[PDB]
Amino acid sequence: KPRGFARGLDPERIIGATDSSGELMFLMKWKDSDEADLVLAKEANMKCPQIVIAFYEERLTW
Amino acid sequence: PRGFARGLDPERIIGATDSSGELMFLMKWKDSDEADLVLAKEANMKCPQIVIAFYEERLTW
Amino acid sequence: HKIPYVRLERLK
Repeated sequence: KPRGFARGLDPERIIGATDSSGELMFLMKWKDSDEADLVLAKEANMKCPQIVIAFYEERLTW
Repeated sequence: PRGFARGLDPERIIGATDSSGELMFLMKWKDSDEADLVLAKEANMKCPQIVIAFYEERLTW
Repeated sequence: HKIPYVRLERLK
């Protein structure tokens, strides 16, 4: 039942995003786990800002 | 002195360009009306939350 | 079924 950061794993990379709920969520791939789950962007911004920035930098468009 | 060497606290990114060959941000600094350019990679390290706020606003489907 | 991007505009 623990989900996201409550699983106690290290974030590895963001592999999706959705704001359909009213808040921005990231699908987080965790280190040494096949099972990605959603986390609040607000939480990821604080706990792993460079992983967040990497997700944005790979999809820049002009 | 330019960019972060002005020693001002970053406040908001108000623009971006790649014309130097690397991504730069136009940084508006708090208590200064003179914005100027900083490397994105430097902003990533020094003010990641300001970088993220900029990107978050421009995320689009 | 769109892909998210960060949409920037070049200064000037």
